[PDB]
Amino acid sequence: MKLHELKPAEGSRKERNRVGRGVATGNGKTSGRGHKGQKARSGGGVRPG
Amino acid sequence: PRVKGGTVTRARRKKTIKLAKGYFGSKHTLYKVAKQQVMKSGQYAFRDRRQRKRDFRKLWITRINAAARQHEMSYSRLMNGLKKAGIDINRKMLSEIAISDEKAFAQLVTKAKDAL
Amino acid sequence: MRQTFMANESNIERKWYVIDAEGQTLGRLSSEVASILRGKNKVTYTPHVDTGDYVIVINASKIEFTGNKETDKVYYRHSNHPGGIKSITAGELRRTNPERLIENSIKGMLPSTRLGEKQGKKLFVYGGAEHPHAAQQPENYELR
Amino acid sequence: MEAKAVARTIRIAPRKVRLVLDLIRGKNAAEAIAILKLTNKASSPVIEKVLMSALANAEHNYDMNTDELVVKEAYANEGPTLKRFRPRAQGRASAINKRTSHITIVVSDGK
Amino acid sequence: NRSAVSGGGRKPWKQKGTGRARQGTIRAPQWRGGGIVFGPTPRSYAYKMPKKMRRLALRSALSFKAQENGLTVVDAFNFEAPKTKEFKNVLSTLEQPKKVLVVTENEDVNVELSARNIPGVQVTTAQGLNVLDITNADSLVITEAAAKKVEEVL
Amino acid sequence: AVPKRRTSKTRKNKRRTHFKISVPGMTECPNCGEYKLSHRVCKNCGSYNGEEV
Amino acid sequence: MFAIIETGGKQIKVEEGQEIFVEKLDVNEGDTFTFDKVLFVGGDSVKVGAPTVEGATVTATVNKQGRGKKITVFTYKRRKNSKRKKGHRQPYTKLTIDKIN
RNA sequence: ACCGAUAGUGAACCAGUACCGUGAGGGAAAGGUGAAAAGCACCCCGGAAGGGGAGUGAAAUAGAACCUGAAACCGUGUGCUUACAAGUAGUCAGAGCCCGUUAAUGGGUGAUGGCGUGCCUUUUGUAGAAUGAACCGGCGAGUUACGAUUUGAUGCAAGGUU
RNA sequence: UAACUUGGGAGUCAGAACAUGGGUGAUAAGGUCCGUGUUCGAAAGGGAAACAGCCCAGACCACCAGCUAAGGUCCCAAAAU
RNA sequence: GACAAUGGUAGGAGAGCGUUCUAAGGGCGUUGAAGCAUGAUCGUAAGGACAUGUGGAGCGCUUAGAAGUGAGAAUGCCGGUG
Ligand SMILES: [Mg+2]
Ligand SMILES: [Mg+2]
Ligand SMILES: [Mg+2]
Ligand SMILES: [Mg+2]
Ligand SMILES: [Mg+2]
Ligand SMILES: [Mg+2]
Ligand SMILES: [Mg+2]
Ligand SMILES: [Mg+2]
Ligand SMILES: [Mg+2]
Ligand SMILES: [Mg+2]
Ligand SMILES: [Mg+2]
Ligand SMILES: [Mg+2]
Ligand SMILES: [Mg+2]
Ligand SMILES: [Mg+2]
Ligand SMILES: [Mg+2]
Ligand SMILES: [Mg+2]
Ligand SMILES: [Mg+2]
Ligand SMILES: [Mg+2]
Ligand SMILES: [Mg+2]
Ligand SMILES: [Mg+2]
Ligand SMILES: [Mg+2]
Ligand SMILES: [Mg+2]
Ligand SMILES: [Mg+2]
Ligand SMILES: [Mg+2]
Ligand SMILES: [Mg+2]
Ligand SMILES: [Mg+2]
Ligand SMILES: [Mg+2]
Ligand SMILES: [Mg+2]
Ligand SMILES: [Mg+2]
Ligand SMILES: [Mg+2]
Ligand SMILES: [Mg+2]
Ligand SMILES: [Mg+2]
Ligand SMILES: [Mg+2]
Ligand SMILES: [Zn+2]
Repeated sequence: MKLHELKPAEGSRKERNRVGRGVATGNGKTSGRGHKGQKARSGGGVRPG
Repeated sequence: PRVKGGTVTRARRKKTIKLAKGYFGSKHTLYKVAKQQVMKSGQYAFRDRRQRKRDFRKLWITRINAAARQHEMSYSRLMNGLKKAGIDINRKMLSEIAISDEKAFAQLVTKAKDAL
Repeated sequence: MRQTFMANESNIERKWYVIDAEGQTLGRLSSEVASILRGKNKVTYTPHVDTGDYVIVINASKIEFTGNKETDKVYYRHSNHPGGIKSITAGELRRTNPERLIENSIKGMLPSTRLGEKQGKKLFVYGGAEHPHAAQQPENYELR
Repeated sequence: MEAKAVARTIRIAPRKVRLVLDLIRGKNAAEAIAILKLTNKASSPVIEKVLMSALANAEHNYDMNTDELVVKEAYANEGPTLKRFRPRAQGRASAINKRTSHITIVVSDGK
Repeated sequence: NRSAVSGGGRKPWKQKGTGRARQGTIRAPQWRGGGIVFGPTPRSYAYKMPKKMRRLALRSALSFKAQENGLTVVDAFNFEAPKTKEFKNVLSTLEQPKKVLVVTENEDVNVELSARNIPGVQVTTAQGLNVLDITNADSLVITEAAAKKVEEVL
Repeated sequence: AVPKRRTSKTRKNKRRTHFKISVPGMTECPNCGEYKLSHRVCKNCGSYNGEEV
Repeated sequence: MFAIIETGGKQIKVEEGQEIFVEKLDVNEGDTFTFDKVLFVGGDSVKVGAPTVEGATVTATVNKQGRGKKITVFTYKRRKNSKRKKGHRQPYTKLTIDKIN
């Protein structure tokens, strides 16, 4: 293989999902958190258990 | 590495403004209100492509009614007669015939009347 | 393929008609006249242009109502001043201003658009049997 | 043939300057001079000096005949604004725009 | 970040009554000159793979060279003094491409110094062989002793 | 009271339709030929009504 | 003389030498196409199909296989963060009518 | 595989300065002529400012916070249009007039007709007379570290791995 | 033509009207609380003047083609004076 | 070739566009780069070219890598201007 023709193994890599970057993505605005409540808050959510 | 805002923003906004060319005042000038109007324009155009078929069929029908009345026949009875005669010329063609050559339309009217 | 004919001022021909109101029912005469004024009887009818014909209505004073409309059909108007309602019965209006009676009945059957107003301007109503438009050479028109 | 003169950063608001420019736009040079002399506005003398400078370089730089010249163009563009403040009641300050004008006069012989 | 930017301690104006948006520090992220939200922070990007996979990678790069015919075995480099021009001539006589990786059994001072200034020529030892160098090179020029040593190691 | 909506350029310029000044009321001085205000002394020559002022 | 032809789920009134635009036909530019569904023949001699005039044909030459002007189909539903933008160019065939019958 | 003048230090510049506070203390804005200063002799209008020539220069349309020079916003001219009309300002249809392009079943304008109560947020439900935004520009929000788990990938395999 | 099991990721826990079976209220409420269905929510298009929740009907895109639904056919305004 | 599906909020899944930087390869540029402006251009979308003017020295393209990667709203911050 050549440094100008590198190719990872099929299925080894997947682009990470970025939230809060517009409506078309489906994760804009509330960024997958839904609306309001404790679980919608930065640092929100109860202790495990 | 840092990615500064750069040129993409201006390029995108300018595209929207150019699409807003011709609009009144601020609506062809300011990106926010131009964007809003271009959205409304898209929605209106989608709706009106469908409404236009309705509109032109309505026009054709009105003209056919006027021609039939000139031949002492109602639009409704003329369409029933043409159907029973097996003639499939559509409203747009019927209107254009009625406008352009009255004798052809008169022969069609007689075909309808015979069928009835 | 787009092929629908569109009338325009270069190819529109407006004729003049005379219609006799005597012994005719107000609303029925009115609807027909409105059709004529809008040009709905022409095969070149085109919605965005005036393809209609001119109409003279004679003998407006001899128009007739059914039922008790003569005393019970009331025309109301408002002067845009507080308490400024004024009314006139259809019979009284026929006695005192039949031209307005016919005009208003017909114009209520035309659209409230710039074109509608223009088309309604092609109506001429006269209470008697004479009209001043012999120069326009109008033809008698039979209703229905 | 055309001659131009510009007075840049005159400390008069462009709205005000343009009130007077609207009087002389498109007129003959002598009539314009008279209008400017007999018009009682702050910008009239400044505009008059611009017009006379334009006539002067028409004659000197381009050997144009000054008695046949017309004010072909006259306009005021916005110069940079001096930002000032006025103390108002209750410790507040409110802005003051001391606006300036770039005044252009162009005269032409029409040929 | 907002903690790191200088100043910012006080509330810039009272919570209520002034008509302004509420603010807690002039160094908040939406303020010009404010602290940065997240951003780069010093860290390493290095990671490890299993040793068998490292060895497999080295073998795969060498095998790719051998199958592409970019493998040339030389008897030895008999350089007594460094001479870039002699080494350039040696490359030319061997008819090598622009990018050459030269492999010696052990550190060969004079070969390294002679090849050092030639663009596209890299010199390494059998122990120092690595995937980036092998892959970057268009041809490998390896001495016989180096080739045997590499064979032993891998 | 305050403006409920800002004033468009169109509306402002319509309002300014009549905001302007006029050419002064001036005529040529019969003495020196320079323009003067009617019924005023001519400042160029100081003449009025065929006499010096 | 004119004819009513049926093509691309539509009907078109055509005269000889007229240029017409229709739904994409399966033909090459330069070829001759034959419309075999003639509903009506007008002019000097009138023929009324019921529905089609038997044996009547209209021949034409294929001038172009084009794509119509771009339409931007855009829709949205306010307050729902929901919109859709698509492009469209409708294929068409341009022909010139050579002969009726 | 750090920033590149709203970034990077608060501070690229005479900055812990100016400025604010009794004080402890708080705390900015502000970079770019040109290769060379060759930084516009001289003439002209003007008190000056400013300008028009002339000249230097590849360029002054590089002339002093002098590379580039977007938008808001302010002007001048003009092709089409508008003083009987009820307008979320467009859209679909459409004469007339004026043009002539990345040459495409072109471009600008728009008599007149149909349809049509912004956007965001928040709501059972918002044209809403609920919230937010004067406009324009820039800046402005799921990141990284270390653990856990799961999935994909790869090596080796009763072994795998430091 | 689904159904179930195991595992990764969620959101939701303010609901509304209409019809109908009921409690409460006064066989009051666009009231309130349950049962059943539909629609809205998250649904544009046609009708009901306008009118989330009613009636018809579920928009992949284009067409100046045809048949129908509810509802309509004197004129506004398509179709029976 | 056939014929089946393709309204949609919270939300799940997938495929992509564009920005800066890096590596390798291959290219452009004072016979004029980026940027800016204009245009009747191309693609199913994000978006991509071409021409001309301005500008005056840097910048694409391909494959892969990495992120301070995309704004219209926060009575958001700063500047400019209504
Ligand atoms: Mg997801
Ligand atoms: Mg994805
Ligand atoms: Mg969704
Ligand atoms: Mg979620
Ligand atoms: Mg929220
Ligand atoms: Mg909630
Ligand atoms: Mg929740
Ligand atoms: Mg930005
Ligand atoms: Mg339909
Ligand atoms: Mg306020
Ligand atoms: Mg900073
Ligand atoms: Mg950088
Ligand atoms: Mg800059
Ligand atoms: Mg600072
Ligand atoms: Mg600084
Ligand atoms: Mg500059
Ligand atoms: Mg008028
Ligand atoms: Mg939004
Ligand atoms: Mg509420
Ligand atoms: Mg509001
Ligand atoms: Mg609130
Ligand atoms: Mg407000
Ligand atoms: Mg802004
Ligand atoms: Mg209730
Ligand atoms: Mg309740
Ligand atoms: Mg229920
Ligand atoms: Mg809801
Ligand atoms: Mg609905
Ligand atoms: Mg309706
Ligand atoms: Mg569907
Ligand atoms: Mg009708
Ligand atoms: Mg769908
Ligand atoms: Mg960002
Ligand atoms: Zn005098």
